[PDB]
Amino acid sequence: SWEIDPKDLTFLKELGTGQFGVVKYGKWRGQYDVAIKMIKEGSMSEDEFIEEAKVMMNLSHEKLVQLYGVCTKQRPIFIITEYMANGCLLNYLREMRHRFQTQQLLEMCKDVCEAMEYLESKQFLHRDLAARNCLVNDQGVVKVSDFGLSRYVLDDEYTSSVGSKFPVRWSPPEVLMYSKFSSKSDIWAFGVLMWEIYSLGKMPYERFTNSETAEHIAQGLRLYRPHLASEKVYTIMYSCWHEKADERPTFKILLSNILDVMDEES
Ligand SMILES: Cc1c(-c2nc3nccc(-c4ccc5c(c4)CCC[C@@H]5NC(=O)c4nc(C(C)(C)C)no4)c3[nH]2)cnn1C(C)C
Repeated sequence: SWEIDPKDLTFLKELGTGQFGVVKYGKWRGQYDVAIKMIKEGSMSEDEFIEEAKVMMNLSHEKLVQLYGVCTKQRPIFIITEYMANGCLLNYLREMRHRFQTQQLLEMCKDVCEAMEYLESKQFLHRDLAARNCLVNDQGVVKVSDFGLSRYVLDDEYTSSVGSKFPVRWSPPEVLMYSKFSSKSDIWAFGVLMWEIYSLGKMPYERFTNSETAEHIAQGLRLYRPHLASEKVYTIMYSCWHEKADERPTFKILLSNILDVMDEES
């Protein structure tokens, strides 16, 4: 059920390179758009991923990038997913030509929140939620990508909290201090993602290094209100950054708050 025949794939364009190597755009059976991760040797705990891929196949939500299957008979292995024509959210936000309205920005937040509420309902952590790990389709809908895959990364620079590739700027204090991941670390990251959306893809804490950011958030420093964010929107993102993890909202509560603000500010 999980296996796709790689001979059914036609490779058309290169999309980029990430933690696991190259990702390509292609067609499945000459017809249907797909994205294809080509997993570089040494980059992934492959047997563990393949077992988990069976669980991931059952995760299905309109705002989650759909896993179609895997190709595991020969190396490199492929991961075949839904193709998102308008690319990575972070780049999309940074293209000033879009001149987003604040209603569109809130809708992007809601798209992600719906995906995350679904994952939370399945007790499934994303673990690296950020604009760089969201994608945009040809209709401008944002979807969440590569949920859970952090577990299978073999690179210590990514995994270690002091590693060069670790997502310090998306991490709550208890992750920076104790590497304590939970639903509530996804909540913190979601707040930073809201901030990224309303900041049109600026780097969080853009004037600090990772090391300085870690020290500052331990001391209680927070991101502050993006120019395009209303007070009501800012209240929602800020609620994600409570020092105490148990005082942070759930994704269901965030979704309810986002919907209320949409109704109030339209
Ligand atoms: C880029 C683009 C698209 C585009 N559509 C797409 N549809 C589906 C998937 C991708 C896709 C997803 C992810 C990645 C890329 C592409 C390329 C960069 C690396 C990135 N990340 C990982 O591969 C990766 N990261 C991880 C972590 C565990 C570290 C989170 N696991 O895998 C799509 N890209 C379309 N246009 N463009 C631009 C105008 C060229």
